[PDB]
Amino acid sequence: LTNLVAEPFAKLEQDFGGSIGVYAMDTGSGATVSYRAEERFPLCSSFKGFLAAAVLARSQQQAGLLDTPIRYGKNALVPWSPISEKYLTTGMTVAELSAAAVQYSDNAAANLLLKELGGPAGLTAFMRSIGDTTFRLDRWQLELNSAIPGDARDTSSPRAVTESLQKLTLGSALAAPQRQQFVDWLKGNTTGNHRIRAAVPADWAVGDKTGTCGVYGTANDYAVVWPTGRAPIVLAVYTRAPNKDDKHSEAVIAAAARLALEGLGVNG
Ligand SMILES: *C(=O)[C@@H](NC(=O)/C(=N/OC)c1csc(N)n1)[C@@H]1N=C(C(=O)O)C(=C)CS1
Repeated sequence: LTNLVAEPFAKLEQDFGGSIGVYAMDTGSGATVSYRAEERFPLCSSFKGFLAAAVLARSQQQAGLLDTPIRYGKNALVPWSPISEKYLTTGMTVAELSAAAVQYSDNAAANLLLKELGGPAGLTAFMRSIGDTTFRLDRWQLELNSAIPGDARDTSSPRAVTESLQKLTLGSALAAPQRQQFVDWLKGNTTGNHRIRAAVPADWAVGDKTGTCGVYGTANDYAVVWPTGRAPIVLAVYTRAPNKDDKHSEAVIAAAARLALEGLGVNG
């Protein structure tokens, strides 16, 4: 049931000038679309979705975790921290930091939460606990975005991303209240309008998390999509390119998502 219908991913990545990795699963039938799906691609900021899931998982044990106030100094602010910079003088709750990391890709919020979780190894440990043996986070922001060709640090594969996203949003990896909170955060993301969402009709529900490393044409998006009247689709689209100064392309991500949905026979 893999790649029942051929789609021109190769032409698309050749036009882009790099490599595109796609996994998409129709959770009703089990049909999948897979292109470079087991290759490693830099996570960039897309690790933050899993980070928020790991926070939610911990909150199942720690009742009051999500409402815990977190105060931070100016030294915690790193570039691209649009929410946390507005609450520097007040602090934010763990839940607010999680929402900011997911929905605005706030970099300082993610670093604060990563520290709370025991760093990159703690997030990696959470991913191992749900059966993901591919994911690895190795560094903190912003160093984790270096996207060096051939470097496995701070990478995963499109397939592992999609499988883990499925477990967390639709499967049993989170308890039901935490699962719906994770879905709600992803649905509220503001940074993905030109990526997977651009391939998804407006009348379908979608949640996603983006990543943009800033170098090596490296950017990504993963999403759960609820077409009306059929089972949800889970998919991941990751890109990279050989030269440091190669630009990423949102349009290539949207185009690859379109091809994935077409390959699954989902009418858009
Ligand atoms: C996650 O990917 C974060 N990306 C960045 O901080 C960088 N963006 O470059 C445009 C970066 C870090 S080091 C370097 N040379 N560049 C945040 N995530 C989002 C997203 O989710 O796409 C952004 C678009 C920018 S900030």
